[PDB]
Amino acid sequence: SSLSDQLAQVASNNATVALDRKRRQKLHSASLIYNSKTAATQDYDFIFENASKALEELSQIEPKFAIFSRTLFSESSISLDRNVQTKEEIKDLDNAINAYLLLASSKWYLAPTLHATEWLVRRFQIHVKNTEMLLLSTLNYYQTPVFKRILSIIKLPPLFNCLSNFVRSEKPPTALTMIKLFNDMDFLKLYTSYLDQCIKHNATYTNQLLFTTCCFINVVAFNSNNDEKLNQLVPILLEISAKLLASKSKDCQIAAHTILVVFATALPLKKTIILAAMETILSNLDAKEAKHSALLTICKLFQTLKGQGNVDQLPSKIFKLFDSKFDTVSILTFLDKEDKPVCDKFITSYTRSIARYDRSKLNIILSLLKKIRLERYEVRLIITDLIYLSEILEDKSQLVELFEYFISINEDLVLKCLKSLGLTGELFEIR
Amino acid sequence: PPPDEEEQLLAKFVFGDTTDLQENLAKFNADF
Amino acid sequence: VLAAKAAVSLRYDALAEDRDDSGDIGLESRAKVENRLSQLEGRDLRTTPK
Repeated sequence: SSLSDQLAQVASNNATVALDRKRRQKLHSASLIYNSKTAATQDYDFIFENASKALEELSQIEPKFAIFSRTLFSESSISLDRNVQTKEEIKDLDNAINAYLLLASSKWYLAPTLHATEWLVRRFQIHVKNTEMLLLSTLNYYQTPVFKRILSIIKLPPLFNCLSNFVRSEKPPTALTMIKLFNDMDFLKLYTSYLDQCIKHNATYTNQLLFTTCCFINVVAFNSNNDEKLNQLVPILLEISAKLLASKSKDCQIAAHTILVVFATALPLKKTIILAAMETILSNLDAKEAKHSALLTICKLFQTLKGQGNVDQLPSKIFKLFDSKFDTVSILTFLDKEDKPVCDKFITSYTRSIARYDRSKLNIILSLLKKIRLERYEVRLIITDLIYLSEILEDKSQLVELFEYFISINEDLVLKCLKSLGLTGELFEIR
Repeated sequence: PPPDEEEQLLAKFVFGDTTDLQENLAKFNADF
Repeated sequence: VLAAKAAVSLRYDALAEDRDDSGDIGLESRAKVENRLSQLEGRDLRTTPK
């Protein structure tokens, strides 16, 4: 290397350790509300008293911020600077700071949060010392001028490099910069490391989470052509979707649902991956408000695919999980909706899974098959398995009404597959 | 002749003791 | 864009004998005008480096 770059690297090693007093009046004078002439003349104790003055109201809003009064907002936690500590102590400092950041990420519209984190900016240089968590916890607030102030103060990491033109700017950072920020690959590995961190800690609130799905979804919007870049984009999004569905949270569930919907509708995965998606979706479909979304997810999911075995029957674990988390009459209500969304490739696949494992509710299938105008090969492919359940399952009046409906609608289709399999008069010899 | 904790509690503020404060710094990981 | 949609809206108001008197076509216009505005502020004339 050069000497000058090898020495400007030591600026990055000691960007916060103020040695000359002008370095102090640079390093203390930037904070989240106060102008740098009044921010220059602030004693540490005076800022900590305002810190507790916002922190007590925050802890009274929810008690989880009370523990940072024990450690971070302690009255003993003023004089200690970071650079005086060992890195093993600095790691625990960063742990406290990070867990505080995703916590306060919800409460950030409050001026209590702005007055609380400004001291942490000023006591622990978290605009510089830990700026990846500062930005990742507070990324969704890109319209708010509190964040826009925060942009003029953060030493920008290479991972957040779209905003290199937006630090110390007037107008707020635009919506397209969020996509171009997220359109990088390793940025998405940071956003997994944020959201997965929020999942185990269960600090996942709705507005930021809607911003997550709107950014990830717009990423696959931007990668509609770059199918090889999309094929390295499946590992980052489907991991976030899977680890999202392990949440108790229902907004996180519909978030992972939107991820799977827009991902399958933008890029056709293999069928077995969609079966994995169905297992992870249905295996945590518990609360009510996610069911209406999650049904439409599989409605999209089975429509996103095409191949050999396009509408084949589901596995018995998958089908019994589906018929545990939904009833029959759930889908019997849903297909009679006036929205009536096109789950055409799902029904003709799921009725076969009824027709092999269960076989007990084919009056239900009659109700099902009168509801939806299906596809041409689909009805034929249902009728072949119903020929199979004519032959091997003992013939019953439910199947008689089934095939009488199938003579009422597309008798000749039945005649063609019967000329393919079996005979015509032998099907009259069925019942 | 030991100290109590309440004389230690004013010693902890008076002597500049951070070891208990570093304990609470190092205490918690994913507390919810 | 407004002066465009104003011509679509005013003539919906000044030249319709049957009329809901309810502001829909103007709101149908204003939704698209706001959408052009929201697409317009989405663009930035700066350089956005990767």
